[PDB]
Amino acid sequence: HHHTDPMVSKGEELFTGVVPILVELDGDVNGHKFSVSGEGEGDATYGKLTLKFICTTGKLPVPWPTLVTTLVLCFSRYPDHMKQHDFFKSAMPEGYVQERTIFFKDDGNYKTRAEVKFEGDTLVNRIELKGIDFKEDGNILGHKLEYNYNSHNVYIMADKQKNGIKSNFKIRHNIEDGSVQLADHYQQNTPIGDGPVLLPDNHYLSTQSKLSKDPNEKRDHMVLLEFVTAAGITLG
Repeated sequence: HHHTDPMVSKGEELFTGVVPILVELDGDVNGHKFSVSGEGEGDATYGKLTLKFICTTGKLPVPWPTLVTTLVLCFSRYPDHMKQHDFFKSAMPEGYVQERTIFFKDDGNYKTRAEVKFEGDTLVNRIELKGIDFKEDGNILGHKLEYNYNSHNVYIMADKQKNGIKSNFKIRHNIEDGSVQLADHYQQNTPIGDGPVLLPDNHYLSTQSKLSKDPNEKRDHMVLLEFVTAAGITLG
């Protein structure tokens, strides 16, 4: 809405109210090719995303929880006193590229590249995923992960040379036997457009995700409720 900085006002304008989301992923893990399509809606005022994903090629060859971070940080709630640090909305509507390498400890790695931008009124996240060096009997290709997701906090830093941001963080996936599978994430984001963006001071995003199933859905799928809030810079 009403912010003294017109660059902040421009990005906030695009995310006031509920915004529809489309997610489209094409993936290849150890030569198992698959596609995922997701639909839902984001409400940046509360940091809230509701999405349902479907594997459109049949059975997903990897566990759904390993794709949560890959399958839209512009819907994060930034407190008023931090809105000058919201890179993700400032890059819109032209969008940004989000690249990751995700290393699964003692297993394979995912490399992802995504473009996040508006098509009309719809926020689209278009992802390519390549996964290599997985063990056919490991926790990933073996489907030994529980269907759930732990809350965590992630630190965001500016990358002033790329006019973007970078982040590195660990996700712990629960294994069915009570142990944990570590997923080390390395992330960078860069704007698609040439115009100015907001480069943030160091801060973190607090994330909580709930995974569920649609009782009427026969296709392989995941229902996701995610909350993401920015924090780590104090008001006064």
